[PDB]
Formats: sequence, structure tokens, C-alpha cells
Amino acid sequence: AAQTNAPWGLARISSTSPGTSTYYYDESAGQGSCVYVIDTGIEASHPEFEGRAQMVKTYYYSSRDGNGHGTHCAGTVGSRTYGVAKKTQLFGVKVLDDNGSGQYSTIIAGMDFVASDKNNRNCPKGVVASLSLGGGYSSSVNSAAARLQSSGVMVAVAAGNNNADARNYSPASEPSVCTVGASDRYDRRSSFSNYGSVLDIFGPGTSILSTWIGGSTRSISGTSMATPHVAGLAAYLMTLGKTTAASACRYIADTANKGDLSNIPFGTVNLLAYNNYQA
Amino acid sequence: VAQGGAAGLA
Ligand SMILES: [Ca+2]
Ligand SMILES: [Ca+2]
Repeated sequence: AAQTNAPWGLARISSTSPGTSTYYYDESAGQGSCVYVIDTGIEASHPEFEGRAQMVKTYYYSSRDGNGHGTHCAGTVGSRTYGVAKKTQLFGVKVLDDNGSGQYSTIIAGMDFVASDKNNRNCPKGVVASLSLGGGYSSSVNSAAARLQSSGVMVAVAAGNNNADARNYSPASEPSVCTVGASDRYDRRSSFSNYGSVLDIFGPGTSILSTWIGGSTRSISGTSMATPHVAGLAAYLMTLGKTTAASACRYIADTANKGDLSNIPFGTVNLLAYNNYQA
Repeated sequence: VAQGGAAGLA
């Protein structure tokens, strides 16, 4: 299958060179896998989700996305036009408020909620977690993401939008999750993207067009537009049978395009997520 | 982290 006129980072994920505009992927499109988007929430009623998106938990009075941010991230994962995994199942966990912030204890609780929730969710192909969230270094926050990965969930996390080493940022520095940095249109690390030996992979994170609240769309930048790209690549790859929650990050790095990125600091991997689908 | 589109982990 081929999506013609696809957002840049989708096409970049199915190509070995930059400047392409078509997105290539298997028509299975991540059916049978489920992705939990921990965040501001998800506008489940967005027609781009086609009844495949759903609010599963809030730590607030409202289970809705009154920010937009969560919706944007969930759209790069699985919306129909903007999504990597166009048929995956999306679950919303609101650990961030409408401004887009949350305390550590509530985001640790939301990670632990998925650990248990996934057992009673029909995801035959596997379960992934997308965390476009983070802050100062926390050993409880790293511990919680380690348990989540350990429960059999492919955990993808943002590197941090600081242009410094991701080692001083909370879930990012957890060595066992899949830590995602951002790249731009021209195959350069995004200027704001963190780096460090803790990163595993880079995804498109600059000028990423996706779904927004109010049944609309919006284009924004950050390690947060990059995370869900590798989160949807896992779900798609897992639904292909190529890998599973435990091995997924390793498999994505081992099959990434190598040495394509410029502006990559020494000690940081030069790997860009790739779906390996030539037609 | 959150609000409007952006990203985090730092
Ligand atoms: Ca890692
Ligand atoms: Ca690529």
C-alpha cells in the first residue's frame, strides 16, 4: 500500500532518502495491536480515528483532551491520514492536565495502570506505550517505566526538547525503554532535540502535521511528534509478526537507516526509524 | 510533556 501526498515524516519512515512524499506500508496497518497514549488525553470522536480511539483513564475530573497535545501525538501513531499504524487500536490515559503538565506521582500511576489494564484489552498482536512527556531526573519515574516495559509493553519515550544530554531527564534516562530523539526534513537532528548515549533511535519530530482537537489538524515540532512515530512503527512491526514488545527497540535500531543524520553529537546513535518496505 | 502539540521527557 501507498499513501500519496503523505506528511513528510511518514514518507521519511518508508524511504532511505529524504525529500520523498509517498508513504509505503503494509495494508495490515497495525491491526490487532494497541497503543496506550499517556498524556493530555485523546479526542476519541475525531473522525481520523474512525472509532478506533478511546479514553480509558483520567486522573482528573475530565477524561477529555482540553490541550490538544495528546490528540496530535495519538494521530501520528494511528490516525488515518497522519498515522504510521492506520488500523491500530488507541487507548487514552490522561495523566497530564489541559496545560499539558502533571505531577510525577500521577504519571507513574498512569504507567502502572496500563501494566494491569492491558490484560483485559483485546490486543492480539501486542501492546505499546507512547510517552511524549518528561522532566527533571527521577528514579521513581525511571523505575515505573522499567516495570511497564517489564510487564510486556513496548515503551517509547521522548528524549527531551533541551538540546542537552537526555541523561538528566526522567523517563528518558531509563535505559530499558526506547528513548526517542527528533530529526528534521533535511536529515539533521532537530535543533531542540536532546542527545546522549541513552537515545536508541531518531524519528521525525520537526514540523509534524497531525490531528488536533476540534476535529481539526495542526503542525508542531518536538521529541514528542518523534516518539509516536517510533511508537506506531513498533505496533505496525509487531502486527507484522517481525518483533514483539521485549525485542522491539533492538529490532528497530538494527533495521534503522544508519549514518544518514547530520548534527549528531559524538556518543549518540546515528539511527533513524525505518519500516523497511521497498515496493 | 504536554500542552498544545509540543513534546518532552525533558
Ligand atoms: Ca534504551
Ligand atoms: Ca527512514
